[PDB]
Formats: sequence, C-alpha cells, structure tokens
Amino acid sequence: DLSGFVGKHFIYTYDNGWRYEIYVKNENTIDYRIHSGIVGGRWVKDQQVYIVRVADDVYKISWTEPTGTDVSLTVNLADYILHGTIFFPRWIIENPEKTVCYQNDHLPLMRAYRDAGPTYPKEVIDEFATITFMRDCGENNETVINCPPSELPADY
Amino acid sequence: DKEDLSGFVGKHFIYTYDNGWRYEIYVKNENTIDYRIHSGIVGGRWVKDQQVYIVRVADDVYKISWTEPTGTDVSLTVNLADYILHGTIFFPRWIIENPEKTVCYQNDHLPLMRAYRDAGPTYPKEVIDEFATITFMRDCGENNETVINCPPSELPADYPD
Repeated sequence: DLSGFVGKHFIYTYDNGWRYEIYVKNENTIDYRIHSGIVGGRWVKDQQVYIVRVADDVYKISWTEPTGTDVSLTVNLADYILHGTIFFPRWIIENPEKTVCYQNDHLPLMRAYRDAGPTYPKEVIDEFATITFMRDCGENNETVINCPPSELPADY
Repeated sequence: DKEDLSGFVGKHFIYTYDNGWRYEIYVKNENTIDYRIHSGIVGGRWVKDQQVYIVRVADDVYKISWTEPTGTDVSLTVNLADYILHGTIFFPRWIIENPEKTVCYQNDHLPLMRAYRDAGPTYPKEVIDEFATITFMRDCGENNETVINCPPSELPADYPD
C-alpha cells in the first residue's frame, strides 16, 4: 500500500551538507527541488519514478533522469531519516551546471548532454539525510513544488 | 565500522524475483559483494569482488548499491529476517538489448564488459524494480573467497536449497 507515502512532502539534508526536497505527487511521480549542493538550484516536476513500500515505514523511490542520473532513495518517514544512492554519469559529477535549471524546460538539452557523456565511470553518492521538515500535501498538488529553491520564502 | 553492518556482512543468500529470476549474493565485507545469477535475462552471469556501498537503513533493512563495469547500476534494499529483498537495476540499453554479452564470469571479461559499455548504447536506461523472496540465507563470515568461486552450472549437487 503506497497511500502512506503518496502526498508526502519533505526537506532533508544529506550527511555531506546538500539540502534536497521531494514531494511524492502520486504512486509513479515526484517533484523535487535541490536547495544546496553539487546541483543546488536544480528542480524537477513530474519525475517518473518507481515507488514501493519495502516494509511499514521504509519506502523506496527509484528513477532515471534525462541527465542519465539514476537514483534510489530509501525514505524512512516516521524515523524522519532518508538514504539516497545517486548514480551520476561522469559528465554530471564533472560538469553539473547545465543540469541546474528547471529541467522540464530543457529535457532535449539534458538528453543531448546525456548522450555525448562521458557517462563512465559513474560517480556514486551514498548519503543518509535527516528529514528536517515533513508534511502531507495529498496527491497531485502541482503547487507543492512549482518554483526554484531561491524563489521560496525565507522561512520554508 | 560500528556494529550496524555485522548483521549483513557475511550473509550469503539466494533469492527469486517476482519475475522468476533466481539471484545469489554473498556480502563478502562492508564494501564488497560476490553475486551469481542462476536464471533470468542474465542467468549464468556472476561476479567476484564487486565494489559496493552497504549501509543499515533500520533493524533488518540493509541497502547495497553499486555500478558495474557494464554501466549497470543497482540498489538492493535487503530485509534479511523477513527473507525479502527489493532490487532496482539501472540497465544501460545495451544490457537490456544484449544481456548475453554480460552472461559470463565478468572477472575474466571485464575489458569486454567495458568495451560493450563504451560501444553503448547506454541510453535509454531500462529500470527493473522487483521484490524477491530470499529462499536460502546463511552466514558465511567475512572475506570467504569460496562462497561464490564458480559459475552456477559448475556448482555441486543440490546447491539450490
């Protein structure tokens, strides 16, 4: 049953300082905003995902990006803790700057960068995160993540 | 390493995915797996000394994450006492399209895997997200090079539990 995780919206800061934000918009879709980090400023609406419940309070959000980045987030909701593996093509660990946009406006651009690569070797980032903020926005709220990070109010 | 991983390191287990594929993993140490694919698209494939990221996410919830010389990336969440596993696998297009090219003792064909990797095509990624039942599960201790030391076909009589 995914009802537990669908609509969950949270900000979470990885052990390496990166402040990420997810809204699980439905059983197969997240929005996300990166506030801090390698790719701070980057955000994404309607990222197609695999979401599954691995046990009671252990959800997994799995996806591949137009950049070629693959991601598997284990989200432990009640425990307010998260683990992300990020499989960055070499060209995003090297030159992440073009990926820092509203991606939905630059999908063919991202795939063009993706295709020339270099894809290999992959740069894997495995980090725990503390979930600092967490709320239920319900399904299909396009207003949860509808701006870049810096365009949020100073208390968010 | 603090005690968090001691409940997963040394764990050797065979498991069958929702889609029928029998996989086998031995967590050989805090940063290394061996694995043996009995069945599936990549049945017969096996791997020694795969660099891996293991972490404990909760009690009985381990996460094991790696990228291969093929460009395949994997994150398996392992729930050991519940005898259940989940794997996401990020297959370069050329592995979903020509998985045979990857069905070997990879250690003896690493450059071949990287040549296929480099040749591509890498994209689009074929994401495979499946639950699996862990059907056999034992502790083989750390750094045992014997537990996965042959292909599935050269295993002994009744090695499937």
